[PDB]
Amino acid sequence: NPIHDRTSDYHKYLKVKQGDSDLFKLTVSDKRYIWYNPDPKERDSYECGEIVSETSDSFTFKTVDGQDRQVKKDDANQRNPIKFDGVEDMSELSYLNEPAVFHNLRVRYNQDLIYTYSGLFLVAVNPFKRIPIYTQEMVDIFKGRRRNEVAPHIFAISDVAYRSMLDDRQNQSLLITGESGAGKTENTKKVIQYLASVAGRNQANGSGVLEQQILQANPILEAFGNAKTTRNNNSSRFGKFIEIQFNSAGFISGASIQSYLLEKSRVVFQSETERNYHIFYQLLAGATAEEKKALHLAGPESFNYLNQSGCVDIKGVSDSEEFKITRQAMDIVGFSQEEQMSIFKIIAGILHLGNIKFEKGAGEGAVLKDKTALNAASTVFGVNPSVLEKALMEPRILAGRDLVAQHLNVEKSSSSRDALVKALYGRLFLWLVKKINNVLCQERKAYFIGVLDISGFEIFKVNSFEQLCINYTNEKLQQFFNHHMFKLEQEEYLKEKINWTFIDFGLDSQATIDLIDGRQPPGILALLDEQSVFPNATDNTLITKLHSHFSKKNAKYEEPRFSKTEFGVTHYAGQVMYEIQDWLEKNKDPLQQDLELCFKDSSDNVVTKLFNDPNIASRAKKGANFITVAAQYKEQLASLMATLETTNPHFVRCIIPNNKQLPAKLEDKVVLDQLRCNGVLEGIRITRKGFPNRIIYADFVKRYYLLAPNVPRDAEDSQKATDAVLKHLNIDPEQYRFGITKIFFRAGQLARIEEAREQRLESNEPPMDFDDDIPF
Ligand SMILES: Oc1c(Cl)cc(Cl)cc1-c1[nH]c(Cl)c(Cl)c1Cl
Ligand SMILES: [Mg+2]
Repeated sequence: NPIHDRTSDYHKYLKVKQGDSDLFKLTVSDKRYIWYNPDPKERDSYECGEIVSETSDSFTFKTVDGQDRQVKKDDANQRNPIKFDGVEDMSELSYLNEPAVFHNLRVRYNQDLIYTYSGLFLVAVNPFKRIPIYTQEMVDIFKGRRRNEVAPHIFAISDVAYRSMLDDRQNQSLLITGESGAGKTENTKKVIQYLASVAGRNQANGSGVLEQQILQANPILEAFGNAKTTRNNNSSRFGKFIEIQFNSAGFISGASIQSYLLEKSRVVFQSETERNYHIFYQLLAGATAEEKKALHLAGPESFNYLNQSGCVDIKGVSDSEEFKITRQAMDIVGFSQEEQMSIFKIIAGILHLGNIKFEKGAGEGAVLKDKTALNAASTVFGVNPSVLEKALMEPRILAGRDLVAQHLNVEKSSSSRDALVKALYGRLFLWLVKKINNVLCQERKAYFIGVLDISGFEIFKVNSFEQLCINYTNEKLQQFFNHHMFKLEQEEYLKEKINWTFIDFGLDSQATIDLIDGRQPPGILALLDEQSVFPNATDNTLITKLHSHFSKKNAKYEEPRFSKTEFGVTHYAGQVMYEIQDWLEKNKDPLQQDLELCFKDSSDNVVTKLFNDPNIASRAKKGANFITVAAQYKEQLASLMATLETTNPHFVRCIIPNNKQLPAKLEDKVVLDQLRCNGVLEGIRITRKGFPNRIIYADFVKRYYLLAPNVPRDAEDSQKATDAVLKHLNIDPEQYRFGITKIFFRAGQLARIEEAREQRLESNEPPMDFDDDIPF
């Protein structure tokens, strides 16, 4: 058995190595230690010290330098006996404090053990290197097992969610949190792989094609939705909720993807060191010379949208190679050969639109002297060059019921051109998801397991509207964890009259959430929207109004003294300064009508569908104004959060080791901040101090059959039939508790103590067969 075979890859890559005789001598020692700060200023840098003596209220130890210090037993972060070092579930630690938790993760990390349980949820520290722990062999390991039977792994928590989906007939969800680069996407891929395995149909015609397409749906989304940012080479620039559908029996019947917040502005601009979306680079370097000449494509350096960051390649990634994988993925999912060609003739078109150079004419209006880029764009898009030109520089609008042609200056024509580009890309991205959904969505499933893979918390030198929406979302997800771990848990105990004194874990980011999406009084997004439909509003009137409402009034808001165009929001993961530039236009997300008219007449099927299809080219309208981006998003997110509330949540906390994307470099300061703001320790405390399991009094006749005074499934008094199979083995009485309608178990009695009554190999058929047929 791989599990019990100390030579298996499983025991080599998922278990803690056997300590040697020298480590044993240290393990059996009587000496005690404490975690302390050598430099009181650097509170996250710890060293180990031996406790040499104690008072009734203090400990005295010895600093690595031989120095001696005294601390109060209450302010002491004691070090757990080393037999705990590497423990797979930290809720089992004797001492639960920051240095102790970080240490255990470190010990496991140093051995390439990136997974560790922290009570009910899983913690994943990004290794930044490959570890052979995701093979089909590994999958077949964890298929069918108890979480406490196998080692910590993303597969394990995946199986658990899967078993719970069946045993309870309830929909589940895998919520994977983490700042940018932490490992959310990578783990998301494993959840799907595992589920498409243990639940897929026998790999065959359709029987193994559905789950094959499900897996190929993501490589597509990645080429168009991911890009290199300063924090992650493969950063997801869009959020994703993936539903894995199962039939009544329990088999995969399909899936659907719901995307959120594509960072459209990236197509036309990238900070020094960033890249545009991967797809642009894969095309230029992976297309045939004929395709290259058919789309008038050159090198990345010959396009404004690709030669501004100073970076066109990623260390260890062959864009030419990835292009093959994307195409190959499009084939499998079901994209026609024409569609694909269209898909690249919009991508190629976008690059050309970027090269259009507008210039100041004789007046203030713009003019296009060199039309090489313009004609090339029109060419591949299949639209009239003359019409697009006029639409770009001279769009028509209404003025008091009068059609008057505009003549935009250089700056404005440039923006309109960018506006067109972003609309094309965003719509194209939406189309792909739609196309992909139709292929995977073809069955009325009953249960589903939702996998959430959002853009993680991020901070850059310059943070704009996009970052606010991203961080607001991560703030909601964190509060979703706070809710289901501390609030809902304690309201249960409350109504359950189990005798619990309320605990305040100090984890609540509702103030910050309100400050952003509040309506009454109005939060940032509200004020933003208000300004967006104000005729005379400007980025200046917006920042001023925001300061007016929150400066020195909201505790999570800050009007900086060093700038007049930024405001700081204090998030769970830290304070972020936001630059207000362009927020109004970004919120309104305008696009000249002429531009759309121009493209509605494209000779290309994909292009026309992006401009004629209501569910893609249309915008929900609020009265005389279109719905803003802030409002649309808030709406979308609230919906998602509404869906998760109807599922049984399984949490996975991804942790980034450092900020350099380097392996074997676990920085304590970087890791502890995350452990604190994620509420990892409070989540462990709530489990050790509480009662997770809670069966109803009625259905309490489940695994409890005659293991006491004879009492089968039946009893006519429930409160009574309950303390009945328990007292036999005289289980500790304050190791559980009785509630108004349920029975709670501390630190999991069902597993800790109940190991004889259940999980036995005796008590079913051996306690009753001694005199089977032979009695005289
Ligand atoms: O990107 C857009 C711009 Cl600029 C304007 C309008 Cl009126 C609609 C969109 C739009 N609609 C839909 Cl539906 C998607 Cl998806 C996108 Cl993107
Ligand atoms: Mg990601």
